Amino acid sequence: PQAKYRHDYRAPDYQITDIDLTFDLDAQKTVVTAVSQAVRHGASDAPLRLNGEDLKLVSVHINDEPWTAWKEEEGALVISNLPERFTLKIINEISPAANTALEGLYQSGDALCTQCEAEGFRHITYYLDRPDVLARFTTKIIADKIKYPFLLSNGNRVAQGELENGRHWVQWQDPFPKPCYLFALVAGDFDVLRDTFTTRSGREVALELYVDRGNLDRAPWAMTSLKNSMKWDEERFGLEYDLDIYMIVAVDFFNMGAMENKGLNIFNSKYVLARTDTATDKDYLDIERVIGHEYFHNWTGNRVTCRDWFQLSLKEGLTVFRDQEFSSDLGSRAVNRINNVRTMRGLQFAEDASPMAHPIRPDMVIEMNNFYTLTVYEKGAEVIRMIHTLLGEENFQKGMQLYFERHDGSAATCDDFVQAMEDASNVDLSHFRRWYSQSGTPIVTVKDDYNPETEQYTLTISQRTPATPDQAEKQPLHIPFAIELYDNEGKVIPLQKGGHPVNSVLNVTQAEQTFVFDNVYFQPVPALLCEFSAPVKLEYKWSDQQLTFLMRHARNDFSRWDAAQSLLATYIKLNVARHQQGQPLSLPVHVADAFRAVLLDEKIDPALAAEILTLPSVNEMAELFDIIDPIAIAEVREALTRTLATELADELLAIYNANYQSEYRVEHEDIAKRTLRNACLRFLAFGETHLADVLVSKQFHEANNMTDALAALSAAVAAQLPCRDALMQEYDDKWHQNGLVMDKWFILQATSPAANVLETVRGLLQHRSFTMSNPNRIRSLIGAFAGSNPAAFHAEDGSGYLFLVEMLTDLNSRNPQVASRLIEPLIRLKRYDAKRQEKMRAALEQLKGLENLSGDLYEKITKALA
Ligand SMILES: N[C@H](CC(=O)O)Cc1ccccc1
Ligand code: NA
Ligand code: NA
Ligand code: NA
Ligand code: NA
Ligand code: NA
Ligand code: NA
Ligand SMILES: [Zn+2]
Repeated sequence: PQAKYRHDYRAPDYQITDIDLTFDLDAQKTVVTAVSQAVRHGASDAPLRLNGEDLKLVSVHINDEPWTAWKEEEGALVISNLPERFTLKIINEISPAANTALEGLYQSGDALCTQCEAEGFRHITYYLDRPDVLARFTTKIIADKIKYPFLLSNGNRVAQGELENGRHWVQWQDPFPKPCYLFALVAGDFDVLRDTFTTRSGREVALELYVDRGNLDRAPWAMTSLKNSMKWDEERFGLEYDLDIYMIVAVDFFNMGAMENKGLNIFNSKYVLARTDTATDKDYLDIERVIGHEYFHNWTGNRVTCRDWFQLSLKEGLTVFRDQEFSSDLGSRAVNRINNVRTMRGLQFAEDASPMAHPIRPDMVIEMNNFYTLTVYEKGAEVIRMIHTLLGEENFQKGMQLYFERHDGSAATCDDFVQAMEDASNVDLSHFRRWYSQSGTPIVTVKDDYNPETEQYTLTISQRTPATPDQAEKQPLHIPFAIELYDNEGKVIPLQKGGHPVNSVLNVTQAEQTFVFDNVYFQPVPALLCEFSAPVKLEYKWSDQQLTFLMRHARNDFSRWDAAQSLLATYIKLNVARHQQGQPLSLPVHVADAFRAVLLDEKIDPALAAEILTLPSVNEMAELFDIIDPIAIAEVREALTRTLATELADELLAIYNANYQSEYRVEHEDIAKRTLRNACLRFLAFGETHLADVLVSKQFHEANNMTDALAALSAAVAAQLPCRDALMQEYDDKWHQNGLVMDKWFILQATSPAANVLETVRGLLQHRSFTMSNPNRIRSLIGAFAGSNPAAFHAEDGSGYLFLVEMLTDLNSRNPQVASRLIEPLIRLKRYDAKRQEKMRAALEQLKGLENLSGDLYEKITKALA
């Protein structure tokens, strides 16, 4: 399998302007007829090269003439000797029931549905499967009326009929030209939740949510979120929906979260279905985010699409930024920002230090489905947020307006977007563009000096990005570096120099530079990299007292959390080193005191308190170390939880009780209180055993919502409490028929600290609720073990690696996309000690030798073994 390169992009020799599709649908054999209107742009002697994968070609006609001047090659149908304008007709067969990979046209339970992004449409017919070819689609679907009473595609229904032998048909038309990755088809039997939204200018939109029969009770929150998303995009971005119907279909078998097909989004049911007894606060908020996300793509991805797949972040970074702004505006902006920062520092930084490191606009790709990444999405969004920081809201919106004005109805590039922002705002983004081309995490080092004689404070800021495996050459970036200076009373010191105010977003553009501020009347405590203003590691030699001072006084809640993170990082690193020497946890009294104060502060927002009281995950902890010791990190996390539970026991119980709520509401103030209460509960579970067991068992039994039940169950597992086995059985007995709810329980099994966790996980491959055919089940059991239980995964005997090899051996052939997601923990081997590296390398070498190794795994394995 061959790498493709961004610098090799060239405009297509042929365009397709209009395609008429007919599907004679059947699970075993579907017949596709595709009539395309084509136009030659290249030389008269260039052939038309159509992509196709696993298609049985039936016939090829050019203007209704059976064509002889063609050949099939690996992945292609190459058609020679064509006129300048012509009608291409292809008939071909495919087999939905054989499609275990879930790319193209496949079966999800009894429904048929599609996934075409990135290069899945070529699994349906021979086409110009590239996103710079936009065509007007009409889609006629013919099927068994009893099995498939609903036949859906993009746009509006234009024709319908009934046939003999119990078949019927529906034809759809979408007036907006689209790349084929935005094509969708759905056939099946559903319950349909129907609603309407009226746009600001008066366009009436029919909203239709299709769910499996029996699930209408779980649909209203997703419908509500859709209306919320539509309203927000109008208020914040000035964007309205552009069609007459908005269809969402919830399917149980899906490789990612959801997909923005124009007017017909297809969602993993995990990001649709919610009831208060089945879904947690986090599930509700994730539904909200993902509903929003797909909706936001209607403009940022559909009305303006991607020229080529190396431009993926053009739509993904921007749409993730939008979904974060949506969540943040409707909910707690501080909690959103906190959680997105946790993702960046703990999951994305790790990728940027891995063999799979890439810039947000990649230069080289073997399998494009490997580049739907934390980098492209989350780091992408941080890049867009840097633009927002540099420009301000008003100029940023002017940029958005110019981007759409120039590019509406076309496929564009990352560079076009940056250019729109620069031209609308008059801010120079030439240097800033380097964020698109350079991989790896920059390290920003800050040193300070206060001069009492001149009342001047000097910051000396330096930047470096370490080389990555993809790029030996690194240069300085344009780093927006936001600061605030605090006096001894906690008040903000105005930033100024030579009698003029200085913007608090410093432009850090050199390897090293100095910034000098005047009229600094007291030695400052700085808040540095405010609201994580660039996606960088900060190196500043904080005292513990500066950090606890910021925890009390900083004016943005984010900085209060972030200071607590920096305080904890010191003592996490201490205690991991101690663990490796056989010594127990050591923590200064004044550190415990700082967290006590958070618990007892009656003015602090409980949302903020809850996050300060949520310890960094084992993933975020790992990023503090050059060499990861996953057992020490897991044990230190536990010991720190135990020590805090003991030291703060009375305060924890008092806050736990004070935040009791009898009514359950999916409302932000209530969510915050409950997050704080359950954060207290987690510590209390690790206190004295009898009280822990009683508190946790009683919460599990008395809970009137899954947030509270699951928090108790999760605490019983984590603390290995006496009640654990009974509670886990109770949950299985009640919920085994419900896969989404059982996912939570598989995660708890997979992430258990028990010594026999791997044995239990293997045994669960036979559980009544588990199946290797379902990506959600795979991810919740196997993925969670490998990715979220690094202590067990990285068991010194190598057993975790062997288990993953066995699962990947099946998944490589069944569902390579899922396989490639699951291999990620093994490609991190160079972060581990020599003995672990050796075992992980041997595991990778076994996988490299697989017969029929997928391109998906090949890419990652060869980068890892290099
Ligand atoms: N654009 C889709 C998701 C999203 O970012 O909206 C990407 C996707 C790729 C592969 C399978 C499913 C979905
Ligand atoms: Na013709
Ligand atoms: Na076109
Ligand atoms: Na009708
Ligand atoms: Na808000
Ligand atoms: Na593929
Ligand atoms: Na099973
Ligand atoms: Zn997206």
